[PDB]
Amino acid sequence: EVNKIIGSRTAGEGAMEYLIEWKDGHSPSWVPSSYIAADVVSEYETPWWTAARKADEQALSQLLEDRDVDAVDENGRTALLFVAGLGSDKCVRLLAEAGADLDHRDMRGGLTALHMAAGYVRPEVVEALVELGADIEVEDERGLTALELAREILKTTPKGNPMQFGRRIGLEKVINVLEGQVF
Amino acid sequence: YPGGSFDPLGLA
Ligand SMILES: [Cl-]
Repeated sequence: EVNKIIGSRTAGEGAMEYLIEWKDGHSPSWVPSSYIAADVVSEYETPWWTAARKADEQALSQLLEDRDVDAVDENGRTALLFVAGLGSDKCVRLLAEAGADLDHRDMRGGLTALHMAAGYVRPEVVEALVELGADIEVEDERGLTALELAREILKTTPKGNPMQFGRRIGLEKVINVLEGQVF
Repeated sequence: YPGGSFDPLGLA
């Protein structure tokens, strides 16, 4: 009686739940992802997690419809975290418009979009996030905010070194952006 | 951190 997945939503934590279209003709149900066959689930999710990684603006755009925008993988990441991490100002603003939860914390460390944009040193994204209204005071599972984490990474980057000198200017700008919110 | 190292995602 499983015809296809025609929707999704997250449940509890790191756990998907899908809307089922039955062939035999009854009402659509919601089911725990583990109730249905793996390769059914896979063909549904795989496009999303592919696009998220390639930070593909338009794929994401059409895949949006009945899918939950904050669909989470097994580590509690959503496509917003991946795209923040890759620097796609666009994919961030797209997912933002669609209604993605800016303050989402993953479960392998408590990280958020901002922590990722700061971590992978993504100044433009950090700007977009603050501007779209992300909460900059949110803390990761070490208590560190996004800002503190830039500070912490910066400290440990070799100072009089011509090779890591690029990241240096990078981290500074991240910090410029965020501090302009606190002070 | 392990140095400057930071790839919680896995992009390497
Ligand atoms: Cl950037």
